[PDB]
Amino acid sequence: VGLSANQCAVPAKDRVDCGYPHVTPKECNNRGCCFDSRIPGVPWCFKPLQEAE
Ligand SMILES: CC(=O)N[C@H]1[C@@H](O[C@@H]2[C@H](O)[C@@H](O)[C@H](O)O[C@@H]2CO)O[C@H](CO)[C@@H](O)[C@@H]1O
Repeated sequence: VGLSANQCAVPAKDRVDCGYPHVTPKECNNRGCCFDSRIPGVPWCFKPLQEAE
């Protein structure tokens, strides 16, 4: 698995959108991003935490 659980534990308020409305989980995965639909009204597809570039 590429992204770890800890990389995707991003508080809702800090999430940076990596997708767009109605983006699918697979599209999100294919961008190297985190998917979470549990919390409404915040990005469901968001950038992971990782070491900086
Ligand atoms: C209000 C908000 O931040 N919306 C996000 C979020 O949208 C989800 C989903 O993709 C939509 O189809 C649905 O209608 O609303 C969801 C949120 O409740 O996530 C997407 C993807 O990250 C963002 O582009 C939206 O801006």
